[PDB]
Amino acid sequence: TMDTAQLKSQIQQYLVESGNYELISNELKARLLQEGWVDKVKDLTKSEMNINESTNFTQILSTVEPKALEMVSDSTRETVLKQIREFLEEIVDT
Amino acid sequence: YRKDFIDTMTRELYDAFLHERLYLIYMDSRAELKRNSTLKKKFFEKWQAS
Amino acid sequence: LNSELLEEQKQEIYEAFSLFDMNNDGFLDYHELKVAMKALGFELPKREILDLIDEYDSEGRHLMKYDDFYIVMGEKILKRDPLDEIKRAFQLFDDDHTGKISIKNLRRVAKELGETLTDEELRAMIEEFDLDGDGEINENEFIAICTDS
Amino acid sequence: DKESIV
Amino acid sequence: LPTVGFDFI
Ligand SMILES: [Ca+2]
Ligand SMILES: [Ca+2]
Repeated sequence: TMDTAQLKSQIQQYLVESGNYELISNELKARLLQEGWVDKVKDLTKSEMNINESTNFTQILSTVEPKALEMVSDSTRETVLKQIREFLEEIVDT
Repeated sequence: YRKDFIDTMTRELYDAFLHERLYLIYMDSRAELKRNSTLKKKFFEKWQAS
Repeated sequence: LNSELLEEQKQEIYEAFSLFDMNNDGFLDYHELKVAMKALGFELPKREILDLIDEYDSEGRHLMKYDDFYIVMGEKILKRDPLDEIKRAFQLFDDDHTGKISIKNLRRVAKELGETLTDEELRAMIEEFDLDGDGEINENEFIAICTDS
Repeated sequence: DKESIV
Repeated sequence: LPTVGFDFI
């Protein structure tokens, strides 16, 4: 009945309407600020925009995200993943 | 499998939250460079002409 | 307003907007507008930005068109404190934060701007305004260069 | 497939 | 409410 695109569109509408979008987004940016993640990523992004800013973008972000994904503390990653899964468990049927 | 669907969605959702964080920081830092390039260029050229 | 702004400042506005007009449709939403203004050195409260969008938002789209952005930023750029810009520029030259602009600093800036200049020409730039004879430019000397008019 | 949300 | 940076879909 419901295809993957419909399901994911529905999951996101509910994520935002339930308010969980902001709760998770806020929790995350707070955890990431606590561990100085933003500043490292700022330097990384700023360092990677260099040596040569080639101003049509964004091929570079694909390279920055991987280390940035790894650069997230296990505490933050696990905590946020737990919140997300908790939201989904409440919303998915059967 | 409901759990397989939930785990995958959890992973994709986490990637999205994080990609957004990066997106905003990328936008933020980018504004800083242009502003910085504008100032340095202005006052360098002013200097080179003094 | 057209006469008041330098050719440099008009381009500064155009580039700030273009850089964040992701759709290339001549409009900026809130987020895009926030960083576009930051790109011109203006950090405004969220509430203040919403007011700017709303003041010119004919459609109710919550977007700003370029022509309004141009007028709005143009007024703000004319109100810039000349001395603050200069001091901010100084910090950008003095990235090592030694409190003075070394030849290394000036050479690094010169490379970023893609300037074709000999070391001697750079050394000369410092010598001409180095008042202490310490071979480097402190803040007050840097201001002296930029205030000459 | 056949998954249902809310 | 979610920014374009949110690439979930
Ligand atoms: Ca646009
Ligand atoms: Ca000196």
